[PDB]
Amino acid sequence: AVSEWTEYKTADGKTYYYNNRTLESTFEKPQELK
Repeated sequence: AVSEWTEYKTADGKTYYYNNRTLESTFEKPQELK
């Protein structure tokens, strides 16, 4: 499927998903991402 949620993981131990829906990197794992 098309991943509109991009996986960015910083060594700090934070996975921030960058999406063009809010133009925002969210630290909440997308509930639709499966």
